[PDB]
Amino acid sequence: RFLELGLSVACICTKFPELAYVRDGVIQFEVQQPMIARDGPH
Amino acid sequence: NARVPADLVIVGDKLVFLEALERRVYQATRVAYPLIGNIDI
Amino acid sequence: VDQPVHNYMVKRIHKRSLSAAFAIASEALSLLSNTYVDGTEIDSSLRIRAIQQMARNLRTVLDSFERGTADQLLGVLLEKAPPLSLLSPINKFQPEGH
Amino acid sequence: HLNRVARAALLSDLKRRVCADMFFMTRHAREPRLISAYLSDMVSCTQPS
Repeated sequence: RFLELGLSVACICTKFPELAYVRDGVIQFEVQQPMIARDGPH
Repeated sequence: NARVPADLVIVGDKLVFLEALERRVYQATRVAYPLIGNIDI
Repeated sequence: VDQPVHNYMVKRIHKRSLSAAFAIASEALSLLSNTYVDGTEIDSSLRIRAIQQMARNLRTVLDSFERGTADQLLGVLLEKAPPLSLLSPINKFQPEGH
Repeated sequence: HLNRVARAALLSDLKRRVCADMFFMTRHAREPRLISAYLSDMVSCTQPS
């Protein structure tokens, strides 16, 4: 089967069956990176 | 006082913190994690 | 016949400091100063974005000092410690001194 | 912010990773305290998100 086995939980439920009236996905996400400075004259 | 998750190992007769701060601090970035010094032979 | 001894020691403080930088672009500064507001929704969104950027920066420029004190302590402790391979035989094999 | 000491030796240290230890199972039928030294150190390791 495909409930009780395993062959899936690492994905995400989001949505398009009929797909491609959707052209168009370049989908992304950032990372911010915060303030480093060291200790010492660098 | 406040409860805080950290690992404490008993060695000899003294209870000492066992901190390996490389993950919480110095992480994904531009700082020299010390304890990686070099020796000359 | 031995007579008892007193010892006096004096240590002096050492000074360091910590700094961090924090910038806002001219676009955001002009939005925040409320000089060129047109009283329309389209600039309210931009001003809110500028405020959120100020936030997402000032956050971590101030979180930085707490996360930096640890680095300072590691630096001073590494500079402070003599190696074990030389400290151990000194204090075990040698009782008192002189 | 490193110089020409780490990756000019990317072929002189890594290619260590070019000379010792290997593809698991079945000639030396005989060893449990390092088979999990790349088995017990490759599955769970670093930084979060």
